[PDB]
Amino acid sequence: NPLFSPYKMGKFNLSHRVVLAPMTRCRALNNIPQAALGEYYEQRATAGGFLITEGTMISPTSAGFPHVPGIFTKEQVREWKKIVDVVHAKGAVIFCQLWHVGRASHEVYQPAGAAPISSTEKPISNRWRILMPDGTHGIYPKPRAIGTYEISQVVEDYRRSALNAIEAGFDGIEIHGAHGYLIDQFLKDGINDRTDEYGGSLANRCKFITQVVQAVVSAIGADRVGVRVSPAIDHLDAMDSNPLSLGLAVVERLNKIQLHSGSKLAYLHVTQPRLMRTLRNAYQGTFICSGGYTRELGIEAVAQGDADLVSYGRLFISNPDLVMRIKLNAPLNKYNRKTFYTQDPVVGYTDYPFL
Ligand SMILES: Cc1cc2nc3c(=O)[nH]c(=O)nc-3n(C[C@H](O)[C@H](O)[C@H](O)COP(=O)(O)O)c2cc1C
Repeated sequence: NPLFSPYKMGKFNLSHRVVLAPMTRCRALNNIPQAALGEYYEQRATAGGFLITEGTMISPTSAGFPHVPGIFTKEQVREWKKIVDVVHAKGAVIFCQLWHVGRASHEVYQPAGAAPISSTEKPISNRWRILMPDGTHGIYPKPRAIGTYEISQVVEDYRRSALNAIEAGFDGIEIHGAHGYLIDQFLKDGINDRTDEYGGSLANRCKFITQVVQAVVSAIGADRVGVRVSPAIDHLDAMDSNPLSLGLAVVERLNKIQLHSGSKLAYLHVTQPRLMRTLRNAYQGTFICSGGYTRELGIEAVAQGDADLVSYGRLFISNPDLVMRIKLNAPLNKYNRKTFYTQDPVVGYTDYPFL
């Protein structure tokens, strides 16, 4: 089974290619990692296995979901250290995903009830609705379009959060550049309506992700940095007129960052809703594919050279031992969407059984 051949993800020797995809679960009450997160990640950790955390706030203005963790305060660092230690005790490698939602927020999630930030002043349309802390769905508000000083300060929030992740003991970080969140609001020509140096051309639209990646690479080293993008996912009104050219432009910038720093990123992670293989073939380094994989599709992805690692989201929610079940070809257990984003520390979180 090619999912069980070892793979060297730069400094990390992985024993198998089954990755835990980043998944927001909303159990980090008041944005503080809780003991329940330790139990959840410990259950899914395996010796030589790679795990990516739920998206994690980089600043007080970065959230658009309830009870998501941050890594911008020292209290959050101290609590994440306890989770990282239990995962490392199982021999697993873990990266923290750094997540800023940009315009995909609401006054209830912002300090002082202020408008969320973005590349643009346009709101997500009412085709989409935001999950509220009480479980209802609300209306995305108009964001405020930030200037270039504020862009540079958001870049600094990613830099400081990456340093905090290393302080908590994470092996590295993943930049969340996918799914219509802040970085994608700069990348996608369906959103970015700027006329300054961060808008118009494809090159200008790629400036923000390039600067985020360069800052975290400078702070923690490229081998501790993964980057996640989704050029073909149009969630939250985040379409591009040419998804493949946008993906190849991002890949080119990643390749240039690596050549200039003299070091390779941990990986490029692309999640989908031929494009995938084209981006993989253009990127000088490790490729993680994601979206709709099953045991057989992940085996095929690695066997046919389409990816080096395969990340699983929903199946890992309900199969804590997904790695072993894939190894044994044991039947997988269903997941319950109703408890994806609830707050209970156990129900639908750590109470899915093992084999
Ligand atoms: C409940 C849930 C939460 C998610 N949260 C995140 C997240 O925090 N960051 C992210 O990049 N993707 C997130 N995703 C997308 C997943 O990482 C993954 O790409 C997606 O579920 C498609 O893969 P799958 O078919 O293996 O589930 C989330 C998906 C789900 C279902």
